[PDB]
Amino acid sequence: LKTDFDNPRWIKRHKHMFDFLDINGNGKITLDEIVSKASDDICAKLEATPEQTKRHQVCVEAFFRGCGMEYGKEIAFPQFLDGWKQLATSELKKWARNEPTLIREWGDAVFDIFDKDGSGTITLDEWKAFGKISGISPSQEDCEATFRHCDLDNSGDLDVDEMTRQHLGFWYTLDPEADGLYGNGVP
Ligand SMILES: O=C(Cc1ccc(O)cc1)Nc1ncc(-c2ccc(O)cc2)nc1Cc1ccccc1
Ligand SMILES: [Ca+2]
Ligand SMILES: [Ca+2]
Ligand SMILES: [Ca+2]
Repeated sequence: LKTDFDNPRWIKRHKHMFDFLDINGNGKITLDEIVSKASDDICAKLEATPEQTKRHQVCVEAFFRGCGMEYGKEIAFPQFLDGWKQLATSELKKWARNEPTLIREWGDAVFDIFDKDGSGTITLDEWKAFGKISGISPSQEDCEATFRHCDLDNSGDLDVDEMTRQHLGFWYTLDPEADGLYGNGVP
């Protein structure tokens, strides 16, 4: 539950994502661009149903409003990153006490989409879909390794807690055990 906001790697990690989501390349991000790239495009790649897609959009809107984003508001990287620092810090207090968080809520919405065979758990077969998120579809070996990093109790399947912990580790805390989650194309 400790952050590493001054690590050049955490800064670069978010700059990479900011640049990617910045559809028109102008160095300013809007909630509009974020919803298009982080919600519409992602749900399409995952073959989410309309209901799952709309739920995911609600979670993305809430999450990024938590970072200071809004429709029509162009925000530069330093302000965007400060939004992330503030949200991570406030959410980590809640996470520590099993209280509701925007990041877990987003995790819930994505988990439902990955959990296709309808089971409440994600198995290795289903985890393949995670590779569709980033631009580099993982090797089979890397798919297994990222699954292993998530599967903390080695049960052979993931629950929402396990997936969310890795997502939070990647984006909030720069958790070394979450490194590699998205492959080498996402630093
Ligand atoms: O990674 C996901 C999907 C997800 C998986 C697990 C989970 O618990 C919650 C969500 N979404 C996501 N989660 C986070 C961010 C993200 C992270 C940092 C940032 O500055 C902006 C967006 N973006 C995205 C979309 C995306 C697009 C392209 C490549 C990777 C991811
Ligand atoms: Ca832009
Ligand atoms: Ca399942
Ligand atoms: Ca498990």
